[PDB]
Amino acid sequence: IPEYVDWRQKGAVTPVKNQGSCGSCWAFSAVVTIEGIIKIRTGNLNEYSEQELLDCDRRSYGCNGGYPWSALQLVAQYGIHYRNTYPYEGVQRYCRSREKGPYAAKTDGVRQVQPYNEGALLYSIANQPVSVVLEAAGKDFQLYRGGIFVGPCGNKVDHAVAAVGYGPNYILIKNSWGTGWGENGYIRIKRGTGNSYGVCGLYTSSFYPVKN
Repeated sequence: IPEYVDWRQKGAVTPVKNQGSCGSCWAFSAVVTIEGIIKIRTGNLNEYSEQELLDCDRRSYGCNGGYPWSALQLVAQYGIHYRNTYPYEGVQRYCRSREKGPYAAKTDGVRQVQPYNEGALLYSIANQPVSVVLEAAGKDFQLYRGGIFVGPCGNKVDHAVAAVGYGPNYILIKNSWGTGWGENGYIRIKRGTGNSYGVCGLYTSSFYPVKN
C-alpha cells in the first residue's frame, strides 16, 4: 500500500456533516463507508440517509448511541436511501423506510478489520474508507484545531467516525461535528506509536462494507 492515502482526492468522500445534538455518530460513520464503497464500484459519489439508519437500526439506540456494524449489517440485508430522500433531522423518529420506495443502493456484507492492529487497519483504509471508533470525550479531542493529534487520549472509545486515508505519521479521519471542528471537519490522529489500542483507542472496533 502507498505511503499516502486520501479518498477525497479520488472523490469518494462527501462533504462533512454535522450530527447536531444526537448520538447518531455510528450512523454518520457507517454512511460514510457506504458512500465511498459505492463510489469505488460505481464511480458515482452519492450521499445516503443517515436518518434512515438512525430510525431503523433496532440494535442501536437512535439518538442515544448505536453501532456502525449493525447499521452496515442493515445496509447489506436491505439497502439505503439517498440522503435527500430521507433528510437528516437530528432526532430519532419511527422508521420511514417504506414511505420512500426502493433503496438507492445496497451492499453485500460487512467485515470487521483485525482489531488492535495498525497495519490491518491501514491495509483496509488503502482499499476503501473504513469506519472506526475512538475516545472523543476529552478536552483535547474536543478542542482540536489542526495538526497531527497525539492526545492526551484514553481508550474509552465512545465515538464512531470514518477513516478516509492516512499518511506516514497519521490516519486521516472524517468527523461528523461540522466543518467548524478540526481541519475543516477532519482530524489527523498520529499512528505508529506501538500502542495496540492506537491513539484514542482508534484500533478497537473497525468495520467496512463489502460491495461487489
